[PDB]
Amino acid sequence: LTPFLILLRKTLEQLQEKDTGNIFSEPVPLSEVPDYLDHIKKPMDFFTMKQNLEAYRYLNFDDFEEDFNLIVSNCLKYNAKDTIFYRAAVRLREQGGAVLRQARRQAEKM
Ligand SMILES: Cc1nc(C)c(C(=O)Nc2nc(CN3C[C@H](C)C[C@H](C)C3)cs2)o1
Repeated sequence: LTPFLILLRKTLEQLQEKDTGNIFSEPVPLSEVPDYLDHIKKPMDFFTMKQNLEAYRYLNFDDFEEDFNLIVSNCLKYNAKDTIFYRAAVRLREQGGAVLRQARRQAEKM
């Protein structure tokens, strides 16, 4: 459905809008974080999700939400609590939560 993709697209932009520092909008730079992949099984970020979106890899809402949750859970897992990343993830989880709750309600009436 075009409206499903249209909704998914709008939702991801709302999610990106909460990341005012652009710290989740591209993959973690592995040149700067060489052990990142030692602990994180599946990295995720908003551009990768955008890529999945435009390739029709999100055919249901659950997979979209699951990748969102990875952006947040990865960041909390890897980063120590007293860091800017960890704090930003705690907040994104609450703000992202609400975005995804409203978006899922829209998908329900399709
Ligand atoms: C969600 C998350 N988990 C982790 C481990 C990280 C993480 O270390 N991100 C990093 N990004 C950069 C690059 N970045 C730095 C900014 C200050 C400016 C901007 C233009 C480029 C270096 S380290 O982010």
